[PDB]
Amino acid sequence: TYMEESAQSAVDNFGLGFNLGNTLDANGCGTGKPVATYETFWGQPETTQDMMTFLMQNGFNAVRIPVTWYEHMDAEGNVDEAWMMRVKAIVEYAMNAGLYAIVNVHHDTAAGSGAWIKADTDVYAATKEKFKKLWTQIANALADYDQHLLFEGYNEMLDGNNSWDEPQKASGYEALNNYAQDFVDAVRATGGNNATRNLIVNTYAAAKGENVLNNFMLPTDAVNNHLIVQVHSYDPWNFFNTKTTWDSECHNTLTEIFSALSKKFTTIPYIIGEYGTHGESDISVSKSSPAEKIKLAADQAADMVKLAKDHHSATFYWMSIFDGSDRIQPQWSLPTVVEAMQEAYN
Ligand SMILES: [Cl-]
Ligand SMILES: [Cl-]
Repeated sequence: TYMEESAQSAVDNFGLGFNLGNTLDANGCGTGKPVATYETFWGQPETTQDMMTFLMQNGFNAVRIPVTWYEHMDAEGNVDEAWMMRVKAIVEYAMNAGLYAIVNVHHDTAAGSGAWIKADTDVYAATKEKFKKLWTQIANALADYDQHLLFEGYNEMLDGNNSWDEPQKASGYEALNNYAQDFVDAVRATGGNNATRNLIVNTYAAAKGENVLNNFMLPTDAVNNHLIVQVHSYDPWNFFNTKTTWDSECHNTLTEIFSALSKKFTTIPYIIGEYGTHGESDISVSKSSPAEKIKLAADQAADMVKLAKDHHSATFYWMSIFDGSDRIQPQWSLPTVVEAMQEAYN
């Protein structure tokens, strides 16, 4: 049964969150392949119920399910039924486990080949109807899930030149703000639970610099208290490769981020939809990293979780804690990092 709740209530209920990354977001094998070929294309195992149950039973209350859609769409924007059903099945895994879950539109944005949703006004005009048709299908397919399911309009939207800090042309912000409005409109128009479902809109690049925040326009919504803003944080950039310990500079970098976000977003909750050690060339921690580097990961994660809790926000770990073959056991890949998070939250 759907029991409507405010966006802040949702965020406060997320607790510790996890990104099922490089899974349904994996892409590049082309169109018309078996569903499993996409899901395993970047080396992750096919997702199972036991994985979601493992998350809930081990101190997590929310999962973000990145999904990349373009190779599953025909020329008319119709989503292959088999793909939609697999997205539906993984959502249902999360629902059953009791988790909150977020479904998004992922590598349809940003710097990968095939990205088609861009902070560019020509691109917006050419793709807006396809974007609204995509969201209509997603909203209709996922309409009957309860308030534990949220939709996220788009991941890391960049301009045509893949600029990571801010768009080169200020007009790029118009495109982003218009897509955000279209996402909300398309979802709300389907009615039912989607009339009041909590929805998440992201900033340019999921960044949080001064210009990016100043030029973000929250969509107008016919109902109140049902929008969340999302940013990502791997700050200080490349620390995993340049820092020995999660030090004062690192900590001050994060406190300043939360202070900036709380100051900006006074009428809506925000979330840290991704964070982790991923830096230059996506180099990141693994369970074969030196003990000291694993401690660095643990310390970043403890800080992030506590600061987010203090700021009435919530966070989702990008991948590293529950990865590859460890998912099928299931077991943590990085239990010392998870332990640092659980004890920071508690
Ligand atoms: Cl590619
Ligand atoms: Cl990334």
